[PDB]
Amino acid sequence: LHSEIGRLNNQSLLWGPYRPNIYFGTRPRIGKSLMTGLMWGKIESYTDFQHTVRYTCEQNEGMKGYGWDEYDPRRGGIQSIHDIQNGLDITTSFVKIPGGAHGGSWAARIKGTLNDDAPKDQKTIVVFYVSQEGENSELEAVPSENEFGYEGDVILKGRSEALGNYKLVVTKGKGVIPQSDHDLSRLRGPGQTVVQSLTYPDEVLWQAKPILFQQLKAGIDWLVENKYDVADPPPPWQVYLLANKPGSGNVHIVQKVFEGDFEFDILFSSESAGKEVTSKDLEREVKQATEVFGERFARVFDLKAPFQGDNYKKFGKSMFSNLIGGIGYFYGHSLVDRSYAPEYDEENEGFWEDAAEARARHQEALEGPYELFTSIPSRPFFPRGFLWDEGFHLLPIADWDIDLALEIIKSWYNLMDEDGWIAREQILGAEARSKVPKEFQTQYPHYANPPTLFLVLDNFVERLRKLDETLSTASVDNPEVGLEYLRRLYPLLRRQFDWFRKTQAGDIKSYDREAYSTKEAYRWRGRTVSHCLTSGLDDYPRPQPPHPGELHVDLMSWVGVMVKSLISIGSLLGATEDVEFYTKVLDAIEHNLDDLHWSEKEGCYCDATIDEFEEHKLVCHKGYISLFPFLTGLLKPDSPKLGKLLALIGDESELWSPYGLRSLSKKDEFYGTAENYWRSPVWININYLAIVQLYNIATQDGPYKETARDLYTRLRKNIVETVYRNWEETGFAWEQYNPETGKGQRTQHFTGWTSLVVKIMSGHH
Ligand SMILES: OC[C@@H]1[C@@H](O)[C@H](O)[C@@H](O)CN1Cc1ccc(CNc2ccc(N3CCOCC3)cc2)cc1
Ligand SMILES: *[C@@H]1O[C@H](CO)[C@@H](O)[C@H](O)[C@H]1NC(C)=O
Repeated sequence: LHSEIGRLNNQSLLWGPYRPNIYFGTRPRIGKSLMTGLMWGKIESYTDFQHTVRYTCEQNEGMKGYGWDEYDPRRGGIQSIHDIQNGLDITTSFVKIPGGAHGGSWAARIKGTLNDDAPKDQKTIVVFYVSQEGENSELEAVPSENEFGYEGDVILKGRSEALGNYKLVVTKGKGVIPQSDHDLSRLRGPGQTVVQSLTYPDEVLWQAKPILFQQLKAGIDWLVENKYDVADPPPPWQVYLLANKPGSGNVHIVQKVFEGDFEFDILFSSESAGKEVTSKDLEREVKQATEVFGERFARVFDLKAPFQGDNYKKFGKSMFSNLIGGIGYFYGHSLVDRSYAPEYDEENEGFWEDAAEARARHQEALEGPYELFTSIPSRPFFPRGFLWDEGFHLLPIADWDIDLALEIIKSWYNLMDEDGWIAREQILGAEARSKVPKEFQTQYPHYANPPTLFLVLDNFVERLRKLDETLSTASVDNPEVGLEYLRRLYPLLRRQFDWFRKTQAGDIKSYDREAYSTKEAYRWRGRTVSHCLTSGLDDYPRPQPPHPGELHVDLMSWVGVMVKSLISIGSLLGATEDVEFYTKVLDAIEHNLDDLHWSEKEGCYCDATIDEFEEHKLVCHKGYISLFPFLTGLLKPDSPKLGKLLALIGDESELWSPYGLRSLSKKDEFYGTAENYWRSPVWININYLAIVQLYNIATQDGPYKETARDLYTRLRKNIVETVYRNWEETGFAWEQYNPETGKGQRTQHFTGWTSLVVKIMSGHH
């Protein structure tokens, strides 16, 4: 019944619009398979289309906004695109129809409406691009009856091992088709839907824009060669209409031109299922999925006061659909340095110059191929899996579909190498590499990242203790199933735990350092003079200079998080020998956190280093780092230290802004310095941890109950309203928020952990 729930899950989630890197496209969860993609662009001139065409997501003044209004990866959803440059408000409805043996069917409607600014007679080129990889697979455009292209629907017939037989139909659609009176129409038609079937080597099929353009260019070249010139040129839109040449191949370009508003449908029908999908099916299934989304939201994301209002409901729906709608399937090679150069051991003073020398050797090679099913921080900027990010992405996702969240966890944990390492950044394939500068591509086996994924596991454990509907919760409703999942994953958790202790170990025994345990001390590998990327807080101030004797209180607290999870799960599995080891370790971290990181002078936790005279010095920078033992739920509710941190959290002269907790205190000397990335701005993921922990303390007998309750109340209010106001004004979730103005800044479309705001509003932790 485990293999059984897993098969149903496979079959449920197989198809989706799993390529978040482009405005609209589909692929299944198979590395080499069938993929689709949308492109559109107005054409006003002979040279304009190349600049107007849209394919991959970006964010600039050209594009007012875009994102999912509703989305469930099991059912589908609706996306809105507001394109200023192209004068177009576009809608992409995508829906899945279960049935057959090949992971169901699906269908999409593309609607375009000219906005009030656009010339009512705008010409907009639309393209649907279809590709197939695999050695023993086939795809054919059925030719049209008419000479120059299609009056009606385009039908592609295809077969593959993974998909069996299928047909994919691009319908004729509603909208005016411009007609050309030029001579050229004697050879190219007056204007009509056209199909070009091509073949390239598989590994380049992803490069839709160049492949399209190569075809467009050959078309213009043809015109020049056949004496169609400036003496009397065809209309631009006719110049960019491809000559119709359907056939078979691994690429199929379907192209339409519309004047004014337009719409058309894609109907993918698995032959494995019953009758083929129809447009009338698309309409029904879309309507029904909306109703299902509606019900589920109100049940799973019941917004509590003061956010019960519809305005906040719309807000929550937008933040949630954009987070979950970013889910993607990625496939390909990673770039990894597998040298394990000794300089990465970072055992010297000046180690950053050593590690740069080993990097300068360029031993990194491609390896894999790998696959990952994951949500993502940002469609336009960061369309790929980030390890500690996903920790936050999955917390609301888990509420919505726990079976979904566990798939994504499973997916992430399957990338782990024999040592226990998962690269913090998953760049899989040439496609995924295209949106990443060479400098950032290479992964390093010594670089960790917060194990925020254990948080989600924690929530599942607590839920496990206490057909699309059924599937979504099968892993808590069937305890046998839950446990079996944990049994299989547990080895990997423990592996990773040990990997932290082998690779991220701090140096006690070699200095003047007394403390309750000889074992417990952690230091992030990977740090440079001004950064510690691996920690998540890229430019939070750390001991200067960086130094092999550093200890990092955030890292130690993360290890804390892991052991608490390991206790819970080991118990559930009865790994008794294990659960005793964990208990001794937890005990030691609790003590060592105090002995090695607590500053009575300053009233908070601190990183450590070793002095010029080789003695242990605390280095205190009051901000997120300083709160870590508390954010990670390690502190006893009656602790004087907890209470001292509540003073810090609440104190407006340090971290308490009207808009949330500042990453760094106004008092610190690094406040608003350098890039000011984690050096003042409000970050929603770290605020979320605080809000959750405050609520913990508030809902328990203890000396800090009523202080916590008040901070909770205000922080929840502050964070939500800041994100909401910004959403209202700008349409976007932002990466961080400005503590002085409340303005969102850095990156847009960050959903992304900002979306955590949905869970914050719904409350009752
Ligand atoms: O959310 C992810 C991550 C969190 O894990 C961290 O905690 C947080 O501190 C930072 N974030 C975000 C993050 C920030 C920087 C990088 C690398 N720089 C980089 C520079 C330019 C591009 N471009 C892509 C398209 O446009 C032109 C070029 C892309 C990347 C990666 C992620
Ligand atoms: C889905 O099923 C196929 C065939 O049974 C299998 O190759 C694949 O591993 C499954 N996908 C995963 C692991 O998500």
